[PDB]
Amino acid sequence: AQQSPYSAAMAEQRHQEWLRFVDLLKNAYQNDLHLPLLNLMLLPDEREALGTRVRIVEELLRGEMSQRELKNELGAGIATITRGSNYLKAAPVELRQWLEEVLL
Amino acid sequence: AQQSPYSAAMAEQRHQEWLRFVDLLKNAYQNDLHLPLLNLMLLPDEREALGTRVRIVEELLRGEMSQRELKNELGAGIATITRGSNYLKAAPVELRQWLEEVLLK
Ligand SMILES: O=C(O)Cc1c[nH]c2ccccc12
Ligand SMILES: O=C(O)Cc1c[nH]c2ccccc12
Repeated sequence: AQQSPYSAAMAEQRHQEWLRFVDLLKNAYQNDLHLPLLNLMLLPDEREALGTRVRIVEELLRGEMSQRELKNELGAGIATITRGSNYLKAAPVELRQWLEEVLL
Repeated sequence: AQQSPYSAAMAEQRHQEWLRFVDLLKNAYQNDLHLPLLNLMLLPDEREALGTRVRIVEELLRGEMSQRELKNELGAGIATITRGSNYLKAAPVELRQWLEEVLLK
């Protein structure tokens, strides 16, 4: 369905709400309140997922671990690897270049 | 030790992994790469949840929105309100007071 004014209005509000979170967390990092903020805003399993996703991204970029090793060690099965690979390919070049510098 | 070795070894790995994420995002903000990093690391529905949780926290601290309005505007039923309230109570007071300054003007 082509976006309607109702759906566009809701999407823009969600976008602004997201940016407000992003800026709140930016500020928290500047005031050394990011750790308690992240504990408030994210559940323990969500925090764990983020930690694991960094490893999945790292290992996809490194290219050394096999699919079976990614599944065993990171819990990342074939569909998770496909999605993570897609996210990497869709990322802007500046992000991919930086991730290569910092994670490898 | 608080935990047996198996559990402790898993917790230590998860802790390291969490700090790696925290540091990665810290540096992404400094490099203006936070938006694409968070798009990579979080699904659209997870990003939406975070945006909505900020509003729930804000409205809990503000005290003006009713229970019905929290549900109808922010999707937060009775149990969600209780959880969010509990998280706020457990947070350091320094964080709660900062959130009041920065979310409530
Ligand atoms: O697709 C998912 O299940 C969640 C997800 C979000 N960002 C990711 C990066 C790498 C691997 C998985 C994810
Ligand atoms: O408990 C939840 O459903 C998720 C959650 C994490 N932090 C929150 C802050 C306010 C409202 C909900 C949450």
